[PDB]
Amino acid sequence: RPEPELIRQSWRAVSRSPLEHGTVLFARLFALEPDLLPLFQYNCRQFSSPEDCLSSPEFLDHIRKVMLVIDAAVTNVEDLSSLEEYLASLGRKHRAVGVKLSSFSTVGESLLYMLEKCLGPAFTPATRAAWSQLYGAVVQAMSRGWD
Amino acid sequence: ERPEPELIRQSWRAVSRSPLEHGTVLFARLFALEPDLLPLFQYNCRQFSSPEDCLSSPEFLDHIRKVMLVIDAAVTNVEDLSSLEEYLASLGRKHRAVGVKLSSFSTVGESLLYMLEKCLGPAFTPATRAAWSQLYGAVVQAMSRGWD
Ligand code: HEM
Ligand code: HEM
Repeated sequence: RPEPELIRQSWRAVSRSPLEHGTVLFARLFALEPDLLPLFQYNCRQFSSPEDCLSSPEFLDHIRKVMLVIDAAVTNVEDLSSLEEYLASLGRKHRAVGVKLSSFSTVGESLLYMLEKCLGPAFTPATRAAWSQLYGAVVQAMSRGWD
Repeated sequence: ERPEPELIRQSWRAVSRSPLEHGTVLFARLFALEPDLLPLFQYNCRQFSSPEDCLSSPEFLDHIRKVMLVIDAAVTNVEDLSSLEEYLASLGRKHRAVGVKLSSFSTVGESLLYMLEKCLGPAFTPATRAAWSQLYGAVVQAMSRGWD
């Protein structure tokens, strides 16, 4: 299990303003994997129109949802196995809308970048490792959707 | 037995056009039946006066988003709801821990049907009503396991 106290304490820095911190995660995501941008712009096209996609209700609602799923991983940090079936269903939904499984690895890198910006020196190697472990467990359960 | 998938998918698309409004409908009905559930969302909205101010609290609104995500998962796995059984039992355990009485989940069922009836109107046909009753029936059965 990822160290529960390290996870809970560090998550409090970002969890209460999910769009402020979530937009940081997604800005990093696009800087590391620019090719993801057309996938969101096309999703925006389906919802309404692609203009101002990164300010759109569907794009910001998606950030809120990513932050909510990360919060569930935090509240279930002691036994992440219980989320496995929920996450497998979410992973299968992503594959069905055309998201690459490899893009989830960039989300992990972006999650660590967002946390470090907020925590600075409090983001110790132990805390970074805990988050690496927690996110690893999340992406592993979501990857079941690729079965 | 198994909730008719197309009736579930079709009706859920309509309700997820406005999740915050429709989720608020579900909780408004639930609070009219069991007003004592509202304080469970007041941990950062500590007021006995005008407690409706707390329906605009982030914890209440994020919880609506959480409820919609769970239903979204039940809709995605509508062809095999047993696939969510261990997750739902753990989710049941979490609700028992915050102090939700097991009987309050029968009231959630009534509130869900009320919410679906309000937003769907004539589209909430006897067949669509039966599919949602079967879907909630399966969800609440797995959730009840969290009480042991
Ligand atoms: C890897 C980068 C990702 C991309 C390109 C992506 C894309 C999408 C798309 C296109 C949708 C459907 C429409 C929408 O909700 O705006 C979606 C839904 C969703 N995503 Fe993502 N997503 C990604 C990562 C994630 C991650 C990491 C999480 C959670 C940890 C997440 C959670 C969700 C949720 C909860 C939904 C709603 C699914 C549903 O409608 O049932 N997404 N995502
Ligand atoms: C009487 C009805 C209910 C009450 C009073 C209630 C109350 C709560 C409270 C107090 C929490 C903990 C704080 C929070 O995460 O927001 C919570 C969490 C949660 N609730 Fe509910 N809830 C109810 C119904 C439901 C239903 C019907 C669903 C799903 C269909 C649901 C899904 C969730 C989820 C996903 C969590 C997060 C649990 C976790 O962190 O793993 N709730 N609920």
